[PDB]
Amino acid sequence: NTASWFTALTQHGKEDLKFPRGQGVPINTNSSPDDQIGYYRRATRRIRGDGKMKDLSPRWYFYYLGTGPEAGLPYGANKDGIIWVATEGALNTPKDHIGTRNPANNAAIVLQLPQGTTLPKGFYAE
Repeated sequence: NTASWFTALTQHGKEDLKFPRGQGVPINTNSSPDDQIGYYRRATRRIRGDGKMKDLSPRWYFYYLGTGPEAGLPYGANKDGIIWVATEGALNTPKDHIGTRNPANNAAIVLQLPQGTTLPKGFYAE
């Protein structure tokens, strides 16, 4: 069982997450500037109060390029529930040296965005 290195973003609006070009990569003091490139993947949740199934707010998790459930997708590839972010100067190389997080070893890093970053409407961290 693998996981994202960071906590999720919650979606309250009716559109997909989209960061302006050059923003969206969470801060990680253990990574290099060459690493600040990846994708958010959407995870959906449904529960059952007696109206059968109820759709909860979808969450978005960040994975470095070349890692995670879509490790094989190249940067920019079009797929539902996958959005791409990168900081300027980051290399378009797989980040296999960072990999994914094993929850049995490390807790998730609190997702913090760089200074002056704008989240889309309805999106909130934790």
